[PDB]
Amino acid sequence: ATRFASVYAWNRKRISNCVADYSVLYNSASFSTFKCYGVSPTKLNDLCFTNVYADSFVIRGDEVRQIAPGQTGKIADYNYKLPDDFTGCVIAWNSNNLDSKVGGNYNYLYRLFRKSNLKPFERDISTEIYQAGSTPCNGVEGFNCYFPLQSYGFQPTNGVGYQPYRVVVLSFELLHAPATVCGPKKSTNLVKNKCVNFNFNGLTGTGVLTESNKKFLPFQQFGRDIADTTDAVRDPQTLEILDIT
Amino acid sequence: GDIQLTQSPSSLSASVGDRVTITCRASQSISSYLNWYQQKPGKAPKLLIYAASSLQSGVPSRFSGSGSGTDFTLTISSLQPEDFATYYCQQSYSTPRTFGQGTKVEIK
Amino acid sequence: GDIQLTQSPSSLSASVGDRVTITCRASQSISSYLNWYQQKPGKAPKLLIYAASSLQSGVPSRFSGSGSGTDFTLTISSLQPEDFATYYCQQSYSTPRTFGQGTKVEIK
Amino acid sequence: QQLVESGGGVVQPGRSLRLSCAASGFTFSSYAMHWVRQAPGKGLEWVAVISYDGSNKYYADSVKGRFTISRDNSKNTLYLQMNSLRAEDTAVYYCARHATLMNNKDIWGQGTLVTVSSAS
Amino acid sequence: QQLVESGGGVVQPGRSLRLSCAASGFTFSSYAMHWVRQAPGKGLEWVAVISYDGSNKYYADSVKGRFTISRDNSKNTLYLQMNSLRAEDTAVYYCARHATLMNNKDIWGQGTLVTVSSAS
Amino acid sequence: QCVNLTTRTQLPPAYTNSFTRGVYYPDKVFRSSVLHSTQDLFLPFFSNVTWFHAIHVSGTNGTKRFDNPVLPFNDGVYFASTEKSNIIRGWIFGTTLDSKTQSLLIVNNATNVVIKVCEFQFCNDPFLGVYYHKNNKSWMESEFRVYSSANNCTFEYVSQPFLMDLEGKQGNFKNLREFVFKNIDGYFKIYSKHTPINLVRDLPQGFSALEPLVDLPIGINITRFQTLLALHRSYLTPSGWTAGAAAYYVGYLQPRTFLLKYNENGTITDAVDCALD
Ligand SMILES: *[C@@H]1O[C@H](CO)[C@@H](O)[C@H](O)[C@H]1NC(C)=O
Repeated sequence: ATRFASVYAWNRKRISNCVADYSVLYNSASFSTFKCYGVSPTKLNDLCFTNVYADSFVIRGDEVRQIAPGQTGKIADYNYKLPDDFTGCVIAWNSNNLDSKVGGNYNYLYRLFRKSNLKPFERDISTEIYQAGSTPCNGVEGFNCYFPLQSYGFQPTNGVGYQPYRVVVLSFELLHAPATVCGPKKSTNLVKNKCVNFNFNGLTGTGVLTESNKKFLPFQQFGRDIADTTDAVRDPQTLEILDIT
Repeated sequence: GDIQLTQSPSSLSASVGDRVTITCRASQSISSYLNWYQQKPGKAPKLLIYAASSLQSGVPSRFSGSGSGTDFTLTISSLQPEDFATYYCQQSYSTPRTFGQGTKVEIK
Repeated sequence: GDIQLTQSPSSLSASVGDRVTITCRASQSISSYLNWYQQKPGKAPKLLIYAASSLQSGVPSRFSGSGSGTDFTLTISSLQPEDFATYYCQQSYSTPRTFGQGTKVEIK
Repeated sequence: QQLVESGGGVVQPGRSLRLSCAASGFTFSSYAMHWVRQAPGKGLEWVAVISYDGSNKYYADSVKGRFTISRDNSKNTLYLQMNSLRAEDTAVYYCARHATLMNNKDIWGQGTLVTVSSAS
Repeated sequence: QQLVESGGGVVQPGRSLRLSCAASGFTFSSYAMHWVRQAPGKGLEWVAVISYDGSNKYYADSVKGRFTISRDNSKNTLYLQMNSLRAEDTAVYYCARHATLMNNKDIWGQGTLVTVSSAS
Repeated sequence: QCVNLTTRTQLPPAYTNSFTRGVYYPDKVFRSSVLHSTQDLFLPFFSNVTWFHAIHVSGTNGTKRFDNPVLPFNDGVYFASTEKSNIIRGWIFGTTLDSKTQSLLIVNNATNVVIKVCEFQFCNDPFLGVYYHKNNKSWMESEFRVYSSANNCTFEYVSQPFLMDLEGKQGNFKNLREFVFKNIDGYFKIYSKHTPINLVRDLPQGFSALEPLVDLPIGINITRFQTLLALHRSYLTPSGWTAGAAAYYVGYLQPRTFLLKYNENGTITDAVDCALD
């Protein structure tokens, strides 16, 4: 994506009803800090999800260690809060060649103060004045009270610790809802007239697969015989009517 | 080729009660295989963090590690008068292993 | 009542390479909430120092602020031929805000 | 990034003249905004605030003429109607912002002349 | 628990000097072991591994001098012979162990000086 | 929006008798000329089906009667309509017909039906408004005459239009269109059919087999619903609303054991309920 917002108004995208391309995530390998939870990153290729929350923002190259489920520091204190029990992956890389511009980048912002720690996954766009001391400023700025937000200072004159990271966070769950977003798997070349173990679409058995002229209705999957055996199946990748003997 | 390390800064003269972030950057994406050491000059390198995110016996949470991939972080917090020494990061990803050039935290 | 400002001197005709200290004094004890502006007469007031002790983008350290409480200081150093204009201090402590009467640094 | 102002002109005293000032580059919405006055040869005198992040309006009691201030936030614009005029207010006005130790957002309009006189 | 080292000394270049390092408290046998180098004012530079649990020997190609490494497992001791010397290797060596995300066994010897020079 | 015209009308729901009706294929498995028996939710034969009218002219002059109630889902739902000129688009299926629950919003906006499972705010008299854009000379559909808010949305999908015309037939088809809706085990599945009918209104003796259209992850139980409508605007005549006439058929499903007779091509003709008599 071409434009991530800051952490005071981070973008959140509910994603479901599609398939996961988890391969090139690991094959990317241009990513600085790439960690995961729940169960191992190699294991998560197939172990799939009801409803994922993909929310992303841009933070500094020093504060990214604050982004960890159950830590402190400003981004996890007042800006964006990972929960106490978390599943997803933190994906983090540098975008110094895009974000930090000569003449100064000050598009980006963050919240520096709030009268409590931040509830998990809840943004804070309320840019009203907080009153640290007791003297009421009441919307306008003044004494004992500061402005809530502040920018970052990004230029390519910054050191490597001050480079902008485009942290995207993937968060996962599991419910009475089905695994609506789920990773695909590779196929096996069809064998005709060979005793061959098989799986089609999760249907499993062992038989001799042949070409067959029995004619399905389109929505259908299996055929069956009188005996409630699985007699004939249709190849999902190339539609064809395959007997099972 | 070899795996290059990048330890930054290579020194930082510090004061009492600080929170110093000694960064060890990597040329490749290393999973978590990075460590940290205490060395007063002439001592044995006392291990501080293993797998870049886990504390060690005898060493309280005034030291605190995090990071993965290329980016690794030494999170020294509430800087103590005994913590001023020469420190080191460490890969164990491939062979050869290299260590960082060291970061001497010292009294201002 | 209101908070009175005291900008002194209200003008100072100066020369090349000077180090002019334009003082803005306050009737109350204001923490650091004072600013500084560039105005050639007819321009927009270009902010110079914010919170009385911090520089600004585009403006090098030839200008330099300090002070707190009642006493605030505009530390102009190595006075440049473009720096000769009408300047201003600024409270933001309470409501109402008042500004200083201005100090015109001008070529001798 | 940029501030534009409604047109100034010569108005008879006692009248009213709404002041429009539209923003550009970044919104009015997340910030406050101010008005200040510069009479010719006189210092910059603060006039009134606006505070959109709640809602509150403060006026200078030095020039307490019920110069009313409110918004058009969706156009990033701000309206202060010149009420209860008197000739010494004949000056140029600016749309303003104060760096309150946190931001650096002090952005100033181009300046337009309000004139309070019976002679055009 | 504890590691002891063979004696360091001043050796002329091109020569060889076997390095002995014996363990105590827990055996060498179940683990690997390493050697590292510290020149004065220089960082800790890894030298070579030993891997008893199969048998394999890896050397740094940065200092690739066929510094040979093998065991005396029954004495919990390890031998690396300093071969093909050159003066910049004049340093202190350490017997080492790396916590590879599983163990916490990083135990370090006392450190002895190898010196490579024709002047004693 | 939420423009509303309740126009409540009296009289008893006109009932009817589904003779052989509402037999879908409850599997993908292809079977040929066999008698298969399952006990599943169906509309049992010889059942009481309410012939409702969304818009009903009873002639004096005009007098268009907008009656379509919010209706409970109960166990399962059957649906049938003719509507040579479409006035029907989708259904509002939901839990509170409001926020606080998800919402099943089927809009067959021409031509890309955009099924929607979201959280909406459905008005008191929801239906799809249609007007004339004057830009590109196209009849748009104002979709917020149904519902005010659209947000929080859980699911979205698009497919080829379920509602389809043929026409040119000056009747004699009526294009009888049936849709079965069964929400369970996380899969709310849709069924369809298109049939010619020469009879004036009610249903023939023929069998209608309904294939599953899409099997979708829903996860929200539906205890009530109402249909949707397409109306428009008119201009000065002695505003315009209630395009044409509208009537449809509704009946509730029920667990029953059917014996299913597939054909040599797997086209089920004869189905028989076991508990019928
Ligand atoms: C479905 O029923 C469950 C209770 O079994 C209820 O919690 C849920 O809200 C209903 N549908 C939804 C998800 O709105």
